Amino acid sequence: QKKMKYLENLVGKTPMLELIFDYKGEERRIFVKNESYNLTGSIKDRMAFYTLKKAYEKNEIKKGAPIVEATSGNTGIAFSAMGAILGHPVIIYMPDWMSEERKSLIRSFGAKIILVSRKEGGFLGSIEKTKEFAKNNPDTYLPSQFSNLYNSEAHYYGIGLEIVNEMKSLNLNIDGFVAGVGTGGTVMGIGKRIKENFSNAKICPLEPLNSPTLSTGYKVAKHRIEGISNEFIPDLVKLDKLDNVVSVDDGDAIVMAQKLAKCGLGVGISSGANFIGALMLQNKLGKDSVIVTVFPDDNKKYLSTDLMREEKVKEDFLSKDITLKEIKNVLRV
Amino acid sequence: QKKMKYLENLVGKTPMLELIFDYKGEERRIFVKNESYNLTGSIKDRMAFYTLKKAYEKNEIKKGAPIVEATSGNTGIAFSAMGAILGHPVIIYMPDWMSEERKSLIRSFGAKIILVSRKEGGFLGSIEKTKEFAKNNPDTYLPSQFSNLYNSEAHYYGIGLEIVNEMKSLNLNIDGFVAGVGTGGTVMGIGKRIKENFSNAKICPLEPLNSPTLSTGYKVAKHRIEGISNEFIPDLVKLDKLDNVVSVDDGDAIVMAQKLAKCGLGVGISSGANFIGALMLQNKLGKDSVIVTVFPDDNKKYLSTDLMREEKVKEDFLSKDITLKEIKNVLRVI
Ligand SMILES: C=C(/N=C/c1c(COP(=O)(O)O)cnc(C)c1O)C(=O)O
Ligand SMILES: C=C(/N=C/c1c(COP(=O)(O)O)cnc(C)c1O)C(=O)O
Repeated sequence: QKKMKYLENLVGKTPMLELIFDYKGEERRIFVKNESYNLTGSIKDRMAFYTLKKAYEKNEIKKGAPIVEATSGNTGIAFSAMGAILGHPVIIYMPDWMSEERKSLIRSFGAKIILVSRKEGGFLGSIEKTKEFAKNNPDTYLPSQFSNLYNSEAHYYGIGLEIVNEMKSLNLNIDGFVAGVGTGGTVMGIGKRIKENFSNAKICPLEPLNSPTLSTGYKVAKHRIEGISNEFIPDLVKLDKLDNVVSVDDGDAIVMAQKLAKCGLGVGISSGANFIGALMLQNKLGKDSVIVTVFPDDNKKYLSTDLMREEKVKEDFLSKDITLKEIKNVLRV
Repeated sequence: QKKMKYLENLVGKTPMLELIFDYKGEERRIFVKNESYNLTGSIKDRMAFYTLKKAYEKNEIKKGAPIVEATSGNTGIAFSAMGAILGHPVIIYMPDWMSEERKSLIRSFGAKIILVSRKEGGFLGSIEKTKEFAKNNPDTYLPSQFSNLYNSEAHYYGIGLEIVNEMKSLNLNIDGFVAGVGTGGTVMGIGKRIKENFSNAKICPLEPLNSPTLSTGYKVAKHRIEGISNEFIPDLVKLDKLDNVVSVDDGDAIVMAQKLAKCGLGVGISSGANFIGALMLQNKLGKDSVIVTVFPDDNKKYLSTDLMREEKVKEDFLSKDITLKEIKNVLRVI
């Protein structure tokens, strides 16, 4: 309680960057939150902390109860660290094709990690195994990130608020916001906050072009944008209450992430995707529209992946016409 | 200059943690700066930013000039990122037995990474190659971290000042400070700041027991505490102006780092070493003495190392009598 007050100093309050770049070849800018500046290096720390703090406040978790979750990586890492801080055993189910770094990290935080193959049902299968564990261990706390409102609320109260306060400090109206969807907590929570302040802002969820599950409603394929598009549309995301889906090719996302690293911003693959997405929305709203996005994590968990290999440029990539020019401002509140 | 003012928001202002633990039935606490909360994830971001900012101010670097450095990893990473932001090519020479993650990261930031074997002279060899590059290429900027006062100054003006302000806000006098030595910038700079505010504080440099270069003045051996004890005593560190050397076994450092990760603090190997060193100093000064240290980076670059394997506990390890109890406070002045 008092504890929860000081433990919040481990999450959030991250830099907002103004990134200037040339696009075929007009001067453009985009605003981005750098979420590596967090306990375990991702935006998910804000959500795990908020989720457990509220669960404590509402008596939904007992002391020493296991926390059990299914993850693409970061949320598992986040609950493993914060659970260990708060004295909980943590058990994480994760698909076996997520980066090796994610598995090692979860184990380093003292959690039990159970990998789940395509054969055992992947993401939906991971989720079912968490529920089977809860049935067989009735003290279990299930954060239920793919459906729990605490997830979107974390970002309404945390990062979304920082974003509205920071843009207001620059006397800029927010015209749009883009984020890749895994659970949708990011887009929904930030979206809610932004729209209460700017009722015409466009809030766009993002998907891989290779696995366009949101825009089609059903299509699922392999893609390399780790963390988003986890083989189903999560209950938390409400596509009818968001603006149009933005779709980015996973190679375009990679190239963009590589370029961001060569201007000093070592980001994960979904950060590259978000950057491209923000540009796509800016292209629709006007070259000077004020678009915000987020960089969910750094590049450290992606050294084993195609982020570190040469990616073939295709004719429809936006990245090929982008030259990053400068970090034009950094705010930290 | 206006640029340097806003770019500083990418470094520093990191959490100070109060960590409570049991050591032989006594309740102990130790204060630690969590330096993962930085541009590239390490304390070295503060130093690279400071070094280049001052170099710019004093006209010691030209626009587009190459920044060339020899590193155990983090400082190379830090200069690579900050150099890229400021429009500089970066060239890094690094021994080939540093973690693979370090090499990939430096490249990811667009720097040229040249690896240097034990046969080619290791760290001193890496340093010589930076100087040969500068002699061949006359507008080369050499941050020269093993000897440049800007390095210790970074920490005098940055992290050392945060530490003094934070401990003063808790009404606590600082009795000691411990940090592993690579360049010595951390210990010298923080030490200077702490001693100006607490003239009786002990400032102790730390080394690996397995490669006790500081306390012997000569011995060099293989050890796994990446980032410290880089095969020589750096000119920057002044052992005669510091308090006694603290030596930690690299297995003991590993176990301590593993334990920290199991209480939610995913830290590098030198962070484990520093925690043990703080305890050793506390043991000498008094169970209640106020000891401060730093955790230079997270565990992400160490997934390929013994940090992720089972370490054999030896009888002389301090880690084996430590039980972490809780994160008792976190301060953050942003
Ligand atoms: C679903 C998860 N992650 C989402 C994620 C996302 C998508 O954010 P939301 O899950 O809040 O939609 C974007 N980028 C990265 C690196 C991510 O790790 C998870 O870690 O379980
Ligand atoms: C010599 C360097 N590293 C220092 C370092 C140190 C030693 O810090 P000082 O250089 O300030 O002594 C401790 N821990 C870690 C993880 C480090 O990377 C360098 O990164 O090149």
